[PDB]
Amino acid sequence: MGPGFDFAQAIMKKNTVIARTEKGEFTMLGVYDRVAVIPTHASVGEIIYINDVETRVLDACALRDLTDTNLEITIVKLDRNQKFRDIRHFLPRCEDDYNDAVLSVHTSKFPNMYIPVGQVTNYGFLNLGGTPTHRILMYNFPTRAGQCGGVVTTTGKVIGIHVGGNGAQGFAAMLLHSYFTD
Repeated sequence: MGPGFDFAQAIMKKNTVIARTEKGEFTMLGVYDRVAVIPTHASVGEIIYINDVETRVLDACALRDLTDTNLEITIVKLDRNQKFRDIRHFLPRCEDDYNDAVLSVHTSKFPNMYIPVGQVTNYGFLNLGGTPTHRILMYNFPTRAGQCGGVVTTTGKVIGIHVGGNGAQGFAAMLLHSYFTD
């Protein structure tokens, strides 16, 4: 509807796949080459479904900060026959607050879904499902089951992936450029 939705759509149409694990269907952001991200609670194993195709997982790493605190991001390398458009230049270098973000989701249940979530706070610490978690972004939108893995963008930046909510607020794990240096 506006330039925020334009940037979000451009990311969704080229840099997402539908990922299915034993724990459900997730929006999955492809970052570069065969490297993608998903919330760590997806519990990626040795085999994942990507757009309903059985795919070997070549590597999966659940990220933690240097305090050994959960970040809720898993970086997955997929045995896929095709590379993602490289979007690393759209990743922030530092922890930050944002104005006017969009949360975008694409699954079997919620195709072509875009949500203007408004102001994004650098919230920091969250007890997420009982797990101490750092680098959390917060938005005042009542997000629901089925939006985990959704991409959070502003114009020109891909800033996080949705990992939870409390009924009134939604929470995303930060994406930082330093997670994807090769």
